[PDB]
Amino acid sequence: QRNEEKAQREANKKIEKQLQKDKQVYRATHRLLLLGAGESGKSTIVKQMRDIKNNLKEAIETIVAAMSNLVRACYERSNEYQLIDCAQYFLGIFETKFQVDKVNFHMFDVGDERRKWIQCFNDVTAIIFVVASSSYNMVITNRLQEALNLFKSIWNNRWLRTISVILFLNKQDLLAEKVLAGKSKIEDYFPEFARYTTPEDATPEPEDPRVTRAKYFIRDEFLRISTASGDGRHYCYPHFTCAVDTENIRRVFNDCRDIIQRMHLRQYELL
Amino acid sequence: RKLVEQLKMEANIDRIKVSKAAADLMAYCEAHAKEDPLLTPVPASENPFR
Amino acid sequence: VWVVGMGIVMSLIVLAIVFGNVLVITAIAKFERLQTVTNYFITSLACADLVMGLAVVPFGAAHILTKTWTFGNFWCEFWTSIDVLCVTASIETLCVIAVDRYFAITSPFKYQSLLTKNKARVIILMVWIVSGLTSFLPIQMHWYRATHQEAINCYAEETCCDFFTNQAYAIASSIVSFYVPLVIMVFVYSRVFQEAKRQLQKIDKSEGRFHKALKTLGIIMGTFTLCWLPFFIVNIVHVIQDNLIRKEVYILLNWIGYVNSGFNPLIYCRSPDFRIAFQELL
Amino acid sequence: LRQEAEQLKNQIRDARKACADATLSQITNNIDPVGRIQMRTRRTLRGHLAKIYAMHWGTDSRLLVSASQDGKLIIWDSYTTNKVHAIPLRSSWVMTCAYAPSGNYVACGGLDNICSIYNLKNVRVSRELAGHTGYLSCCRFLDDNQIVTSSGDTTCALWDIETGQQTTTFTGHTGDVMSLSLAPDTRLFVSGACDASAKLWDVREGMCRQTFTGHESDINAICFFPNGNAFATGSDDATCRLFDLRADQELMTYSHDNIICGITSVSFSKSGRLLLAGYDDFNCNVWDALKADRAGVLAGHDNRVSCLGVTDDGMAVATGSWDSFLKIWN
Ligand SMILES: CN[C@@H]1CCc2c(ccc(O)c2O)[C@H]1O
Repeated sequence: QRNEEKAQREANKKIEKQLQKDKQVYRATHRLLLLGAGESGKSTIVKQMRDIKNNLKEAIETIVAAMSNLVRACYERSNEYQLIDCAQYFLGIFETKFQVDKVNFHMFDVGDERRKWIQCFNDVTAIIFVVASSSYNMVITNRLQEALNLFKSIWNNRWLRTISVILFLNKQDLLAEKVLAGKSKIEDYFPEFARYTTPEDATPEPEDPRVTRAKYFIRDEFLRISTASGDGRHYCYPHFTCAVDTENIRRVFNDCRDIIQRMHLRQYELL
Repeated sequence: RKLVEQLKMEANIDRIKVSKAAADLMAYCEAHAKEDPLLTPVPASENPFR
Repeated sequence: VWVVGMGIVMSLIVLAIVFGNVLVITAIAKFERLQTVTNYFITSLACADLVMGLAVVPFGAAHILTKTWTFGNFWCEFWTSIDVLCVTASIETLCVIAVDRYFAITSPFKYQSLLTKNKARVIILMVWIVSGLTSFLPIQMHWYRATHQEAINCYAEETCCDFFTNQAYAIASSIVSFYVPLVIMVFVYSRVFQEAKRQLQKIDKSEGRFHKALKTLGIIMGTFTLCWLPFFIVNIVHVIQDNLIRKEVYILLNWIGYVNSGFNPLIYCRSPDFRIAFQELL
Repeated sequence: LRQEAEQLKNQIRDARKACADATLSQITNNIDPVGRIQMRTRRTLRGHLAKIYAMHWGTDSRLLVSASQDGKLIIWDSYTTNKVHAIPLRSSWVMTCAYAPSGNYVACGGLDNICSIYNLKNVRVSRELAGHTGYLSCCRFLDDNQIVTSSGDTTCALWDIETGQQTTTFTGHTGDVMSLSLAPDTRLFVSGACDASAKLWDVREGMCRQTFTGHESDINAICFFPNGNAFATGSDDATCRLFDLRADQELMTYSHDNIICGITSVSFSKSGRLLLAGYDDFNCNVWDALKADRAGVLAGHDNRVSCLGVTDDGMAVATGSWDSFLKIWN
């Protein structure tokens, strides 16, 4: 039947035109994955990059239940405890689409231990790994050590052999507060800090020397895993973002631009 | 807990020796080998893809 | 017994150019994993190199060795047109590849939207059309023919086909073929080197305490410049001053420019994917 | 406490060892080898944007459906290299797709926990099955209204499309379920989890009848022998194993010292003589089910393969790799 063939050809042509438009749209927009420990304040960066009262009260109930499991008199004792809980100061994949100037971006927010879905993400330009820099003292192996192990697992992946990592360190104010207080010193949990010293080249913000030493020690510990592996198609860009920093979006834009530039420069045998 | 009960339930299952199962599977494979376009190439004229 | 060695060398050069261009073209065409917007430009360069090596190199060798153009007067004009077209297409395709690299590095986000398969096809069609306009048109309708008493008899004669052109065409055609691509590619590679140096400085500043670009850019620019620039400066000079330039120097420089075409594939197809394709093919 | 379970497991292992009398290779060593097999790419299906994660042949052995990370679920007519329907997807990520034996419905679910089916007879969703936790791995159609889906929470579930709720739930896997296969009689189905354990379930009863844990790495593929009494599992480890249901233990192991990559899909032939298994090394291998000897290597894919499929008529086998291009291999 010639009519059936003609109809099938017309449908094929229409679908091909729609597919070409969709391919142009897909190539226009980049993709980023946001991986976090859950207690690393990944939501703060998500808000920074881009019923309610009952939910906030519900979170207080979880803290209240955790405090009892571990009221005003006992409230002070609960804060000193080290356990998985929400913030005490106040009391399902997600897709975020944002457009930096004249460019299209799209964020991936995954909602465990096996992480067998990591191989699915291979076309993303970068992985926005978010880790709390003030989580060294809290223990479950310390949470910071667990985050470092997860970063090592992601970095040394056969499937993710050409995906870079954008690294964020929230709770900088919290890190400074814990370092300056002196309780739970870095040397107590990280023996290398006693031998560690401030790097000769550094740009610290007008901050106490101890805070700078701690922050740079954490940054170097994270960067050692990245530098140990083979060079090329892998680069980590540490950042020291605060709890409230509106410049994070420009930082990730610059990091993605550098990722594309360095991929193209490693290609053509230039870099 | 319930794993013990699950294993106890799964234990009471009749078993067929490997020789009989292998012989039956080989007999099936030999019997149905004729109608296997992958095993025996099909004629080009009768091949739908060519 | 001295011409035979030159003939053997010319035959070897022609065979090498043909084999390299054919291998590059068949590697680009056969495997779909190698098809890319820039790889279309590489394919155009390889096709131009193949046409040049299969058309002008053996005929040029026959002209040089026998010192007599056996074929007719009309066919020699066609051969000269083919030569000019091939050279212009090759040089302008090198310029286009450099521009593609500049737009891929300097403007990364806009590079994907700027270049597409249709855009690459349009660019290749435009560059081949401009090469044809520069080569075939001024030759077939005899604008390039000289006006002085010299070589007018050569035009009339059938055996003689030595190149003799006006002071005008020898400058404009030379500019269009080489000088504009030279300036464009120099600016491109300066910008690319600056970007690479900036990136290396950033790597040193960030991941410190734990010259490839210069070498590769040197290879890419130096091969082209050393193999073509002297020929085109001689092209300008002999028209400006006919006393200095002899025929042998002209032919030698032109053939160095020719063998640049055979040198090109081994410097523009060094990617590991191309090596894997070559290994699989043979 | 756990001592009773350990004793039961030891007794099960002893019973399985006692049942084994002669190995499969010991009996099949006298059969003629299948011989060298050369398969050419009958057709190539291009134009698909991103890496394919799964595909499923039609019950008519002609049409097929493929899905990628681009969010496009495009239905292909394999005979004429023509795409009939292109279905945009609400969720960008798709880990599996299914084609109903009736052919009227096409299932498509992925990293989003919600599974959705489409009514082909434009295209629109019928009932987005959302009563699930975790991502999906593979889905199949028992009928036009009952669909069984895998899980990322180690809970294979059965669905009633009209009701929209889980009719029954299957539990017992330590790790996430990565693939499953259905029987010709649709009475029972098996599922290979990430805990290196393959379990056979009874659809009516809702409890695992047996459990096979001979592997060492995560199991990524499972399919039935055409007989229905034997299923072969392809694990992340290079070994591909063939199990039995009446013998209740492993029968054969397919492995070579040259291959060290993983396996992403396993599918039998029409007669079951050839076990076609994909690999992460950009190539698909063809094994002999009985003699356990490789009988050819299929290639032509730039990236790793992810899915396989053999038509009900057995005319040809299809492969969809990460290179965003399917291939039909008669
Ligand atoms: C006889 N050989 C020709 C003469 C002039 C000429 C060549 C190449 C490119 C040009 O733009 C030219 O003007 C040479 O190949």
